[PDB]
Parts: sequence; C-alpha cells; structure tokens
Amino acid sequence: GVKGFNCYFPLQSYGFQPTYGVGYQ
Repeated sequence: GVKGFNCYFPLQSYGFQPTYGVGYQ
C-alpha cells in the first residue's frame, strides 16, 4: 500500500489461470 496508484502487483492484477493469463498485458 504505497502512496499512489503503483503498488498493485501483477499476479494480483492479471488473473492466473490459462483463461485470462493468455490475454494481453
């Protein structure tokens, strides 16, 4: 939780399963 919108993690912002993990980052 860092001051500003730049603390969110990738693993927690890109799903995990092959259903969404195969999307576009």
